[PDB]
Amino acid sequence: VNSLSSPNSLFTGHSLEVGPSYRLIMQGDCNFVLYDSGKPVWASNTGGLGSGCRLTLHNNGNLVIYDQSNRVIWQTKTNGKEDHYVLVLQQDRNVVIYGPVVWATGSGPA
Amino acid sequence: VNSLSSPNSLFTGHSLEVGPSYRLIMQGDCNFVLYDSGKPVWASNTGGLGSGCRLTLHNNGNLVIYDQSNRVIWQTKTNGKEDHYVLVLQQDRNVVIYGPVVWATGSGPA
Ligand SMILES: CO[C@H]1O[C@H](CO)[C@@H](O)[C@H](O)[C@@H]1O
Ligand SMILES: CO[C@H]1O[C@H](CO)[C@@H](O)[C@H](O)[C@@H]1O
Repeated sequence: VNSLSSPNSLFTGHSLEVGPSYRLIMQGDCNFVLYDSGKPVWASNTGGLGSGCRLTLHNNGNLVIYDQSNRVIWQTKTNGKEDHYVLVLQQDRNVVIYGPVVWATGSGPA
Repeated sequence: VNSLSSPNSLFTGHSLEVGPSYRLIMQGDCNFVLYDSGKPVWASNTGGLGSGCRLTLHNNGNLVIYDQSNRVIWQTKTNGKEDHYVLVLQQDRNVVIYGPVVWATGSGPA
């Protein structure tokens, strides 16, 4: 999967991927990093500032990283209209937050 | 991949997928269908109305299906602000168009 939809989280050790070389991972050392063939090309730069961290996209558009103590250690501070948003690792290698909802099939949640 | 970002297209025979059972495919018979373990649960219902069709998400949020003659055979008619949007097949099985851009890492296009 290469997307994370609000209000869900990307937990420790998990990542979004766009084959065959792009990997955006919420690391165990709390750093949120984008790797391109093993080389980091973007990151929140929060490694070592915690452990058991998780990345969460909120229904208002704000993207945050919580540590094990459930405290905010990093955020985009993009607080907008209450609705639903999505975080996407694109094939063009850009990582983007889009929202609010423009249209939906209604085939989910299911 | 489970997303399509404007202004790109999902060409004939190609699809978005969220393992292990969700498949949203732009079919060769021009139908845009969402399959759940082989069973269609949502579709544009445009099968047989063309061939060599492609699905395109526009930078204004409008989602369209063009036939081989490059004519519109189906669309969401969601014309909004000029920017960038994304179409996503979610793990909750919903298919959603989100936009405009809220935040970006700027790690792409690259
Ligand atoms: C109501 O919430 C559901 O539907 C909206 C679109 O209407 C999606 O954005 C969201 O992720 C869920 O699938
Ligand atoms: C300028 O276009 C690029 O950046 C925007 C976000 O700023 C993305 O939405 C788009 O798909 C491209 O990656």
